[PDB]
Amino acid sequence: PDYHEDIHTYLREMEVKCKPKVGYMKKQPDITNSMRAILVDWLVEVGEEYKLQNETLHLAVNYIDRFLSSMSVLRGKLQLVGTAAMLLASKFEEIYPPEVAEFVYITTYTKKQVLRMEHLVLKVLTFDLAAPTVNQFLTQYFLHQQPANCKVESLAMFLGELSLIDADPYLKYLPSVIAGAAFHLALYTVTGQSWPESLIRKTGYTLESLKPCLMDLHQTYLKAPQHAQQSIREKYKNSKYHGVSLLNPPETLNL
Amino acid sequence: PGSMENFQKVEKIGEGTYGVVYKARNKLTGEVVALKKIRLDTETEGVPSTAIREISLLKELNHPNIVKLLDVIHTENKLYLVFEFLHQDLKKFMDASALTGIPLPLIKSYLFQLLQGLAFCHSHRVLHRDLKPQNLLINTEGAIKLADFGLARAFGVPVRTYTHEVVTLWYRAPEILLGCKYYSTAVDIWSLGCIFAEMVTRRALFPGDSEIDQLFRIFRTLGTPDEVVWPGVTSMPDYKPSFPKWARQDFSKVVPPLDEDGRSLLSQMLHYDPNKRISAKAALAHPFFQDVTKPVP
Ligand SMILES: Nc1nc(OCC2CCCCC2)c2nc(C(F)(F)F)[nH]c2n1
Repeated sequence: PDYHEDIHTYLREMEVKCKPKVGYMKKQPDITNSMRAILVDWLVEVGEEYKLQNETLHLAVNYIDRFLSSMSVLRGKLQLVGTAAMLLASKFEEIYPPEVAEFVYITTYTKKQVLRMEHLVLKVLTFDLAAPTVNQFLTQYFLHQQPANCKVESLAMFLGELSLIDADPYLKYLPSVIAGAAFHLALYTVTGQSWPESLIRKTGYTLESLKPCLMDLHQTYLKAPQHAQQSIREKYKNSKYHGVSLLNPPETLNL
Repeated sequence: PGSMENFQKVEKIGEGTYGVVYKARNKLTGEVVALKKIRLDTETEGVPSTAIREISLLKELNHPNIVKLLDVIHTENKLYLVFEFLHQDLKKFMDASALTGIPLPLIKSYLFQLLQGLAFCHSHRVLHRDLKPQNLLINTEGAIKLADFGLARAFGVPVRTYTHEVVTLWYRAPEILLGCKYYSTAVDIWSLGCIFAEMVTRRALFPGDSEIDQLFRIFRTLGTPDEVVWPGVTSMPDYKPSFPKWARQDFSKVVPPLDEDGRSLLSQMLHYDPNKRISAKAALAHPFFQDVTKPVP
């Protein structure tokens, strides 16, 4: 359509302002990257259970990473932060967000606590909820495949999703770059094809600039079946995503 | 920054979709503001999605034709949105102008400004979804601004299916009425087209009393669409082959006082096929606006 370039440009500006602090977990006295992984893997399950958009998942993760960048949280309260984040992302993104009781049910905190956390999360994020995500970039990148390919899309989404789990290393990459890596990795896995020329023009990213993220993502992909967290692999077995997590990852890329 | 002790209520403006709007003044600075008070369901759905969307989106949207959000004042009970104060909405102004009519140059100015505001929204991936005269605010300097983003949303590229329950009936686009799985920025343009016509003729263009009445009013004016004028119509969910087949009315009848350029623009804003409907961006370049001025109301 039209505004596509203006929008892309503007999301490229906003992903820099909505980026959490890369070092933040080291400044958290009681929580770790492993606890975060568990949290995010549970949110994946929650998205499935309520049939939430993948965008909602990505938003919630962004809200959590930015909240933890500013606020110290004891481990017993991490899931409360995560539940409130998912609630907010649902309110932002979903046509039919689950009700608050549904978010109480899936956790044990009280309703009042969830509702109070919601307000605290909003204050800490100063209501800045319209954050660009890996998913929003992928979706635009998907308009470039020649021709469109189901498995490429679902596999890309799957790889972008796996990135959500591991703060180390994926916090250091911008959404647009992770999306780039994931798209290329998926394209190459399925069709043998490469990061299209039209996306180089659009994004100003090349296979060279994407290499660091791509090297990490390829590793993540290969090591996925042995990851402590498995909910994303499970989700992506379903025909809904054309069984893409069952596919074999390539062993090299010859970049 | 704010705290409610410094604001003195001057008068209640009313209750829209959500919250309550008051005129207030800052006791210390003398600034006149509009306060939108929003009740939090502290028991027990919490902060409403409408408020979450209105606030988050309006904080991104900085533009002279978008109402400026100045502050958000929190309590445990209530949220107050502090906005710049604009004295009049366009609905009240069209009524006030019913006898004499809104002068064509002011109509042009206002439409121009609304399109700049809307192109800014669309450029920033925001759909408004309730453009109607009551939500367009005017000042004494000849400005008009988009307001009430309670029904707005951040869209993606490409869009996916969004809320169907959308846009006030009279200003609602055919694609929504026909239950389309996808709609986008074109819905807002349709609304603006209706508003442009309404400023000209002094009456709502399509004052439907029901969904089906709304469609049929559109059809009777613009002709019942077929696959030639709108590829895809007949595969839309709520399309029916029993739809009566009306002929399109000559636009000199739809909007008599309008010049050739005005009629050209209006017909592009009301194109049935959302894909061919003019963008706000493109409409700003339309010859209708070549001699645009900024009259005081
Ligand atoms: N004059 C005026 N009118 C507004 O909204 C018009 C409708 C009329 C029905 C009662 C609810 C507000 C306004 N809404 C705002 C606010 F949204 F607060 F910015 N300011 C406003 N100023």
